[PDB]
Amino acid sequence: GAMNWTVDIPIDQLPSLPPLPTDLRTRLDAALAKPAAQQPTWPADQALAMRTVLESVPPVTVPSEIVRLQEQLAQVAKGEAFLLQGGDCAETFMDNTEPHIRGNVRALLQMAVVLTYGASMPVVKVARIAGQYAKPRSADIDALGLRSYRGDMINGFAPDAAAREHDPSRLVRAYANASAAMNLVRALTSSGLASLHLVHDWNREFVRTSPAGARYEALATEIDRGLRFMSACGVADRNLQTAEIYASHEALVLDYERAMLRLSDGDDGEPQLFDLSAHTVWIGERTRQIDGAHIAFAQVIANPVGVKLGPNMTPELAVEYVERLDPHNKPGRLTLVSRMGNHKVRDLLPPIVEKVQATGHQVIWQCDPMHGNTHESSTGFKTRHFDRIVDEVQGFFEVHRALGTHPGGIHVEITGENVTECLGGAQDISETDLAGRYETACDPRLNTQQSLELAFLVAEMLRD
Amino acid sequence: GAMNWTVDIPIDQLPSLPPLPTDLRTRLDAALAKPAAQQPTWPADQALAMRTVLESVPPVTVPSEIVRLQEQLAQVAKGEAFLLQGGDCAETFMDNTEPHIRGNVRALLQMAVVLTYGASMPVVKVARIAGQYAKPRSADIDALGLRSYRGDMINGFAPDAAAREHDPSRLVRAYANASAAMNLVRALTSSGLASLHLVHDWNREFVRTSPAGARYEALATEIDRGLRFMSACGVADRNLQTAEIYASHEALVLDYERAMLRLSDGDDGEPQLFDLSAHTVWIGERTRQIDGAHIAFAQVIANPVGVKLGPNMTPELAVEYVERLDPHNKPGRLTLVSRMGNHKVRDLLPPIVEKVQATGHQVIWQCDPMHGNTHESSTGFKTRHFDRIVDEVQGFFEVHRALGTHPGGIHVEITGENVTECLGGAQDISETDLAGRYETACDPRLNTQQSLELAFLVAEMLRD
Amino acid sequence: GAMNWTVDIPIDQLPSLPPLPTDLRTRLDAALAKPAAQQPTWPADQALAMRTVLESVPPVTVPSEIVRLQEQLAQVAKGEAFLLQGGDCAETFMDNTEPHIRGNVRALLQMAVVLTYGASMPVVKVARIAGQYAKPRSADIDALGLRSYRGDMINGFAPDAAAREHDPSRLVRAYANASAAMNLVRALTSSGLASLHLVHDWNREFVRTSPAGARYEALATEIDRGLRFMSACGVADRNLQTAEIYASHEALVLDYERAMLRLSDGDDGEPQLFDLSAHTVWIGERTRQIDGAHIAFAQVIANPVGVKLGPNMTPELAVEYVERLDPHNKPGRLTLVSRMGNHKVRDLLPPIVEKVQATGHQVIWQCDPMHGNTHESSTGFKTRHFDRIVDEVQGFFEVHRALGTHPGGIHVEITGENVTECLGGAQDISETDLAGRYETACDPRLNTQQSLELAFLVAEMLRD
Amino acid sequence: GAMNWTVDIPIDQLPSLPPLPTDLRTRLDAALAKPAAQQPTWPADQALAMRTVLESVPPVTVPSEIVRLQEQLAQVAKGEAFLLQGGDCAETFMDNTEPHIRGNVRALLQMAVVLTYGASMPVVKVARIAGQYAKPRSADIDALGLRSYRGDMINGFAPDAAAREHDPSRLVRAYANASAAMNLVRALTSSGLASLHLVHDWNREFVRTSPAGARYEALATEIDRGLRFMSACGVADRNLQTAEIYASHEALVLDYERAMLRLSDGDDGEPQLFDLSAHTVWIGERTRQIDGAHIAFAQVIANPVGVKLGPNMTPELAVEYVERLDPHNKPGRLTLVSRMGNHKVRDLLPPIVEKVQATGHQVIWQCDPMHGNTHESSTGFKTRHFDRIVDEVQGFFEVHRALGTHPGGIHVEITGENVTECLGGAQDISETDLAGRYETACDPRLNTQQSLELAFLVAEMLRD
Ligand SMILES: O=C(O)[C@@H](CCCCCOP(=O)(O)O)OP(=O)(O)O
Ligand SMILES: O=C(O)[C@@H](CCCCCOP(=O)(O)O)OP(=O)(O)O
Ligand SMILES: O=C(O)[C@H](CCCCCOP(=O)(O)O)OP(=O)(O)O
Ligand SMILES: O=C(O)[C@H](CCCCCOP(=O)(O)O)OP(=O)(O)O
Ligand SMILES: [Cl-]
Ligand SMILES: [Cl-]
Ligand SMILES: [Mn+2]
Ligand SMILES: [Mn+2]
Ligand SMILES: [Mn+2]
Ligand SMILES: [Mn+2]
Repeated sequence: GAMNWTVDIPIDQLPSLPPLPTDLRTRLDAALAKPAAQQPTWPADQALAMRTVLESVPPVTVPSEIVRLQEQLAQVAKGEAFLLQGGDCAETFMDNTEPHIRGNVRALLQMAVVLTYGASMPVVKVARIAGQYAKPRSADIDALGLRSYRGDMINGFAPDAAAREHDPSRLVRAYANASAAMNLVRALTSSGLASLHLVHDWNREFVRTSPAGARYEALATEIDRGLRFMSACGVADRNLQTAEIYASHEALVLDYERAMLRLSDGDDGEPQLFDLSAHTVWIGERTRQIDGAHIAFAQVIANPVGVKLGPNMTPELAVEYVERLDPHNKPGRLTLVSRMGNHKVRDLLPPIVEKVQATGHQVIWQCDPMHGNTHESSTGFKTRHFDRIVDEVQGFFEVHRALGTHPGGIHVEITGENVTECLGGAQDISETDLAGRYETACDPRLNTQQSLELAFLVAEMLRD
Repeated sequence: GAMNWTVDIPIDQLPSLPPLPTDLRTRLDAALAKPAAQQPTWPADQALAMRTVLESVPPVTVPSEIVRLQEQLAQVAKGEAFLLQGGDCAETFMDNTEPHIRGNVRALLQMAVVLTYGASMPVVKVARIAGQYAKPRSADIDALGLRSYRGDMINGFAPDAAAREHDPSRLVRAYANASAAMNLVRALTSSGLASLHLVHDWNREFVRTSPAGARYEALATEIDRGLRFMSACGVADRNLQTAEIYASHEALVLDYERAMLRLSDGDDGEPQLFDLSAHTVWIGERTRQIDGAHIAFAQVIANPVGVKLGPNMTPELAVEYVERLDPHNKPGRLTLVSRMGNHKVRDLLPPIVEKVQATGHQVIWQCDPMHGNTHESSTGFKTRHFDRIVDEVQGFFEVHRALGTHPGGIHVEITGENVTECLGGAQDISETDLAGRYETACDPRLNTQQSLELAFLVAEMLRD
Repeated sequence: GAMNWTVDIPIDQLPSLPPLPTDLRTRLDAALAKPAAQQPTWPADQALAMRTVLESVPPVTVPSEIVRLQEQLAQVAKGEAFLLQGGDCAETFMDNTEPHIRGNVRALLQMAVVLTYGASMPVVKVARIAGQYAKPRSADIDALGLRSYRGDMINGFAPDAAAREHDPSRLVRAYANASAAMNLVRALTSSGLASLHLVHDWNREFVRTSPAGARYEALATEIDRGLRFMSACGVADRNLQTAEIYASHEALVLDYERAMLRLSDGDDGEPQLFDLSAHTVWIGERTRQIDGAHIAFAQVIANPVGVKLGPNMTPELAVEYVERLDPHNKPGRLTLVSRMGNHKVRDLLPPIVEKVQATGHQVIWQCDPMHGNTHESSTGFKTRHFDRIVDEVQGFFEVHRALGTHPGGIHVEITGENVTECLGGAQDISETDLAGRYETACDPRLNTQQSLELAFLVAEMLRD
Repeated sequence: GAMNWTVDIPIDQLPSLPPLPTDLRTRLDAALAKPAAQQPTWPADQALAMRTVLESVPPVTVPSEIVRLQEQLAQVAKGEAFLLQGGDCAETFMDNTEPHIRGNVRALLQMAVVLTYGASMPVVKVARIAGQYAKPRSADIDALGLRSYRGDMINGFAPDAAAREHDPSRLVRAYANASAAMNLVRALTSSGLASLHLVHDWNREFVRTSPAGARYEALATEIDRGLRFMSACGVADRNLQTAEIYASHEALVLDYERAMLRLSDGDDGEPQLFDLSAHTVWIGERTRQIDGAHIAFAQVIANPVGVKLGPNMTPELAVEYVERLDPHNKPGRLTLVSRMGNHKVRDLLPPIVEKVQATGHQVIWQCDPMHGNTHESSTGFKTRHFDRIVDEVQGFFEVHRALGTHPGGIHVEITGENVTECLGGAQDISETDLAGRYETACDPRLNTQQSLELAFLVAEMLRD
C-alpha cells in the first residue's frame, strides 16, 4: 504494498505435467550447452523455478496453427504469396491494452489489404506481438549510467536501479501478458474488425486527412472499386476465410523459449518439439552466432524461423544458416531477413541471394528496411528517416527483380497510434516534433499514417 | 520478485481511463451500493488496487461475440435451437492446463453433436470455463473447522487456515488464468479438434468401452450415418460454421465483475456496459436476492444472463426476475435455470412456466439437473446419483411437452477426465469407488463417460 | 424432297394435356379480342392446329426462373443493380448454331464483367435469344417487290415468293430452335465459359488487337487487378453463384406467345399465367397500342415486361403504360425502354421520367441506343453510326444524373462475330466496308469489338 | 408447310463444316464400315439428308459436362461413389411432356437421396432420357404380323403397317424431342425441385400411402433426421452442389450418333470426338458384336460408355471388351452392365468379375436387374416380377461382397407415374391389374412406388 503503489501477485506453485521425451530432451540439452549471447543475468535457481511454472501453462499457440503457417510460408517462398510482418519494437506490459493491441492489429490489416491488391497474391500476416518482450542491447551501461533496459521480460523501462535488476518473475509476467494479448488478437481477427468492408473508411479517412493524400487517392480508389466489384459478384464476408494474424517475436531469452516447448499430437504424423510461445520466431543480428545456442535452439524446433542479416553478412555464412536451419529442404521453413541500410542493400544483398539460391533451397527473402537505417537526432532521440526506410525496400525490390528471385516480404516496426518517432513521411515529422509523442520503449516505429503510406508505396513497387 | 515467488505490478504508472456516461455511472454505483451476499472479506483498499490492475488488461471476451451469442440464444428461446452449458463446478488454477481444458472442450463438443442429432436443431455451446473461480457456500466454517473454501478467486483449497484467508491478489491470478484458458479454447475451436468427423471415433470408442455400449450403439451408428450422409452430399469442413464455444461463469465476486466492465462503441446505437470477463454469466441460488447487488448488477450489463431457480421459487417471483432482467422483451436475454430435485421438478416447475409464459416474454428454460440432487455418501463424499440426474431432465421434458413449451437446454457439471465423483452410470460407480479419483474442488462432476451417456439419454428425450 | 434439297419433317399430332383454368382462359380471351397489329396472315385453322401442338410441349423456361429474374429486376429498379440486354436483332434458324450462340453468350458475359466493374453493382444478363424470331415491318412490300420478311417464325429471308409466304409450321420450327438454343445457353452458363477467369484473356486480346486499345488498357488492367485481388482473398470459381443468362424476345406473334402460356405450381403462392417461351418479353414500338392485344396480353402474364418508347412518346401515355402494366406497384415488373435518337434523348426523355417517377411506381429505365439511330448508307445498307449509339447512352445518363433517377440498363443489338454492320468504332468501319460481312437478317448489330468497346465506354459513364 | 403437317428445312444453304483431323476421319470411317446389327432400313440418300441437318444443330450436351461425368464415374469405379441410372425403356414423342419428364426427374432424385444415405457416399444420377428413342428387337415381325416397333427414332408405335415403316425424318424429330427434354431437365435440376428438403414430404407421402409403409418407416425417419441434422449444422441449399442429372441412352442408331459427333478444342490436349447427343451411352446386348460397328464406334468417342452383359457372357470376352474400350486404363471410362437373371447372377457373375479385376483396369460394375427377368403373362403382357428384380440386385451384392469388389450401381427402368407394368411390390400388382395402366412402348417399368421401394431395399443392401 500500500506504501509503494505496487501489488505483489503470488505465483502459484503447481504440479508438473509429464516431462518431454528423454530423447528430445537429450538433443535440446546438447543444443543449450552452446554459449548464448545477450542473456539475462538472474541466478540459475530462480530461472529454473520460473521455467518450471511455465512448463505446465496453456500454450500461447498450438501446433496445427504452426503447421498451417508453414504451408502459407511455403507459398511465399515459391513466389506465390507475400509476407507482411510488423508491430512494436518492444511490447511493454503497461501498453499491453485493448486499444493498443486493436490499433496494431488494425494497422496490420490495413497494410495487408493494400499490399494484397498491389501484389495480386495473398499476404500472410505476422504480428510482432504476444511475446516481443526482450531486447538485446549494444551497451551494458546506458547514458544515465544504469544497467540497460532489456525489455519487460527481463527488467523495467523506468530509469532507476531497482527497476533495472534482472528479475525472472518477469518470465511469468511475460507469459500472462502474451496469452492475454493473443486471446485478444484471436477475438479481434474473427470480429467485424477483420472484414474487408472496413477498409472503405480506413483508407478514405487516411486519404482525406493526409498531406500527400492526393498522391494515394488513385490507388485507394482502385482498391475501393476492387472491393465493390467482388461484392457485386456475390462475395459476402461469410464467403471468405477468417482473417489470420500470426504471432512472432525474437527468440532471445532461452529460459522463456525452452519453458514454452511442447510435443505435438503425432496425429499429424510424428511428434516433434514446437515452441508454443509463438507461431514463428527469429534470431537477431546479435545472437546469430553459427555455433551459439540461439541457432542451435532454432534447429531443434519445428516452427518456421527467421535470421536477421546485417551488413557484415557474407554469402558463405548465409549458406551455413540455410544448411543448419533448412536441412530437410522445406520451402519457407527459413526466412532470411535483410537489414542492410538503404545505401548498402543494392551492393551487399545480390551476392548473398545468388549464393543461397544456388544451394537449391527455397528461403523467403524478407526486407527489414528499419534496423539498418537508425540514427540519433540532434535533439537526442533514436530515430529513422522515412525516406531511407522506403529507399531500402526499393533497393531490395531492385536486387530481386535483377536476379529473377522473389522479393518475399517486409518486416517493419509500426504502431497504430499517432506517435512521433520516425522523421518524415507525409506529415513531415521534424527533429523538434519527435519530442511530442516519442512513446517507444526501444526503436522508433512508423506511426499509423507512416506505415499506411509505406504500404501504398510498396504496393506501387509490387505493381512493376 | 522471483525470490518472494511474486509478480510485482506498479499501479502509479497506470492512468487514465475515460469516464462512463453519467447515467451508466449512476446506475452502476446504485447497483453496487445494494446488499451483496457471499462476498469475499478482504480490505477495500487492497481490492481497489487489484481492480485498478484489471481495469486496463485485454478483456477475456469482446462485445461483438456477446451480441452474436445473444442472437443465437434468441433462437433457443424461440424453440429453434438447444442450449448446452457445461464444465467444472470449480475451475482451479492447479488444473488450468492444456490436457484438462482440451478434455473439457472435447466432452462438450462430443455431447453437442449427439444433442444436435437428437434435437434436429443447432446446439449452442457454453462452457463453464475461463472464470468459474468463485463459489458461494452454505456455511462459513467447513467440517474441519476451517473457513470454507470459496474457489481460487477467493482462497486456497488446501486444508489449512493460512491458505483459507481471503486474498485479493487472487482477483488478478483469476484473470491471468481465465485469459490463458480462453486463449486456448479459441485455438482449439478453430483446430481439427472441432471437426465433426472426429466424432466417429470418439463415439465409437465410447460405445466399445462402455459397459452399456450395446444400449447406445444404434444411436451412435445413426449419427455416424448422418455425418457420412452430410459428407456424401458434398459438405466438407470448409463449408461449415467454425465451432463456437462461449465462456460463462457465476457472476459472484462483484470486485471482479465490475473491474472487467467495458463500455461498447456506437455500433448498436447507445453505448452499453458489457461484462468482458465472459460471454454470459448467471446469478446463483444464494445471491439472487431480488433487491440485492447481483440482480441489480445484471440489470446494468448487456450480456445474456441466467438465474438459478431452486425449489422454493414461486411463479410470482419468477415473473419479477423476468420483468427486471428482460425489461425490453428481448428473446434470449434471460435464461431461467431450473434446479428442483428429480422428485420435485414435475410438481414445482409447471406453475412457474405457465406464469412466465403468460407475460409474453421469451425466456430460455434450462434444466440444471445437478444442483438439486446432491447428497452426502456414507464414505463422506459430496455426491450425486446418475439416475436422479437423468430423472430430473426427464421430468423437465415432461413438464414442457405437457405445456407445449420449449425445453431449451441443460446446464451440467462435467469433466473430460475419468473421475469418480457421481455414483452410478454404466460404470456403476459405487460409494467405495468414489475414493479412487475424487478430484473436484467443490461439487461432483459427471466424468467423460457419464457426460456422454447423459447426452445420449437426453438425445432420446429430444426424439421422443 | 430429294429434288428440292429440302426435308419435310412431320409434325407429330399428340394428345393434349388438361386445358388452362376456365377463369384464366376467360380473361385471356377478353384480352385477345383486342385488335393486334403486325400479325401474320396465315389462316385461322392452321394457326389453331399449330398452337395446339405447342400447348403441350416442354416449356423453354420455368416459373421459378421467372420469379428469380423478377427479384433481380426489382434490385435494378431500386438502383442497386444494372440491366444488360443484348443479342441478335433477328435470330435465324440457319445461324442458330453452337458457334453463333456461344459467340453471343461470350460477348454478353464479356460486356457484363466490364459493366459490373464500372457500375460497382450486379449486372443482370438478358439475352435476345431463344425466340427472337419475329419482326414487325414498316412496309408490306420490300424494295424487291416482295412481301416483307417478318422473321423466321413467320416466313423466310430468301428473296422469293414461296419463301415469303406466312407459314404457321414455322411456329413449331421456332419452338424447336428456341428450346435447342436455350438448352445450349444453360449448358454454356454452367461451363468454364462463364468463369470470370476467362476475362483475363478476352479483354487482353481485345486490348492487344484493337486500334484504340491504348484508350481501354487502363480500365482493362484495373479489372484484371480487381479479379486477381479477389482470387488473392481466397475467392475461387466454386465460391461464386452460377452465371445466369436469361432469355428474352419481342412478344409479337400472339399465336406463339399464347400457345406457350402455362400455369404455375401454386407451391410459390397462387397459380397465375406465365409465358414460358422466355423469361422476359417486351412490346415493340409498332405494337404498343394502349388498347391493343399486345399490351393486354402483357397485363395477363406474370413475366417481367418491357415497352419500347420512341420519340413520339408523351409523358401521359407513359403513365398509362405504368398503370396498365404495373397495377400492383411491383418494382422491376415494368421496364420502359428509351429509344429516342441521340439528338433527341436529352430533350424528350426528362419530361417522361419526371411524370412516371411522380406516380410512385418503380420502373426500370433502360436505354436502347440503337433503334432510334438507324439510316441507309449511300451503298444501300441499313446501318448505324457507333458514335451516335454511344452519344445516346451518354445523353440517357445525363438525363438521369440531372434528375437523381437510376439509369437502369442498356438494350443493344450485338453479335460475337466480326461483322461489318455498324459504321465506326475503333475499327473505323466505313460505308464501303459494310459489304464484306453484312450478315444480319434485319437491323445492323454491333460486332464483337464494337460491343466490347461500347461496354468500356458505358463503364466510364457509370464511374461518374 | 402447315397444310401438310410438316416442317420444311432447306439443306442447300447449310455448309460448310471444318474437316476432322485426318486420323479421326480414318478411324470413324473404319468404325462405320463394320457390320452393324439392328439398324433401320431407310434409304441412304434420305439418311444423309437428315444427318446433314443434325450436323449443325446445337448439341444436346457439351464436352465439359462429359469430362465432369467421367471424373465422377472414376470415383464410382474406385469404390467411392454409387451410380444410379434410370428412366423409360422407350421414351416416346407422345409422352415427352413437362409432367412426364418432371415425374421421371423426381423419381430419380427421390431414389438418389435414399441410396446416398444407404451408401454413405455420393450417388451419380444418369437418366435414360433426352434420346432413348431407338430399340433393338428380338424379331423383325411382331405378334400382329407387323414390322416390329423399334422406337420413335425409327417408326411409330401405332399397330398399322404405314406407321411401322422406317422413316428417316424421325432422326430430326428425335433430336428436337431430345433437346427440348434436356432443356427442361436442366431447368428442373436448378429449380427448387432438386432441393434435398423436398425429400421429407416425398418419402413421408410414400410411407403413408404404401401398403408396406411400416416396413420402410424406420429408414425414412432416419433419412429425415439426417437431413435435419445437416441443416442444424448450418448447411443450407446455397452451400450444396447444384443437382446434376446426366443424359444417357443406348447408342443404337448409328445415323443419329454419327451426326451428333462434335470435335472438342485444345483444353485436354488432343482434339477428340465427343458424341454430344448424350453424356454417356451404352451398347446393348444385341449390338455388342466385338468386331461390329457399335463397339468400334464406342472406341472412337470420348464419352464414358457401358456394355450390357447377358447370361452368355464369358470372362474372356468381358476382358476383351475392357481392353478394347478402356485401352488407356481410365477408371470410369467403362461400365459393365450385368443383366443375368436373378436365378443366374450368383453363378455367372463371379468368374467374370475375377478375370476383369485381374487385368488391373477399374470398370464400374453396374447391375441391370430388369432385362434378364422378363416374362410373358397369361393376359399377354410383357412383364417382370418385382421379387425377381430385387433378388437379382441382392445376388449382385453378394457376388461383390464375396470378392471384395465394388457393387458400383444399378440400371433400372422406371417412371414417375402410377403404371401397372411390373407385377408385385407392396401394391401386389396382379396379372389382372396389368390391364389398367400398361403404358410402356416397350419393356415394363417400375412405377413411382415400386422404384422407391426398390431404392429402400437397395439402401438396406448397401448398409448390410
Ligand atoms: O452453479 C453452481 O456450482 C452452484 C453454486 C455452487 C454451490 C456450492 C455449494 O456447496 P456446499 O457449501 O453446499 O458444499 O449453483 P446454485 O447457485 O446452487 O444453483
Ligand atoms: O436397355 C434396354 O432397354 C434393352 C434393349 C431393349 C430390348 C428390347 C427387347 O424387346 P423384345 O423384342 O424382346 O419384345 O437392353 P439390353 O440390350 O437387352 O440389355
Ligand atoms: O528486431 C529488433 O528490434 C532488433 C534490434 C533490437 C535491439 C535494440 C537495442 O538497440 P541498441 O539501442 O541497444 O543499440 O533488430 P536486429 O538489429 O537484430 O536486426
Ligand atoms: O427490337 C427491335 O428490333 C425493334 C425493331 C424491329 C423492326 C425491324 C423492321 O424495321 P424496318 O426495316 O421494317 O423499318 O425495335 P423497336 O423499333 O420496336 O423499338
Ligand atoms: Cl483420464
Ligand atoms: Cl399418376
Ligand atoms: Mn527494433
Ligand atoms: Mn456446482
Ligand atoms: Mn432491331
Ligand atoms: Mn428395356
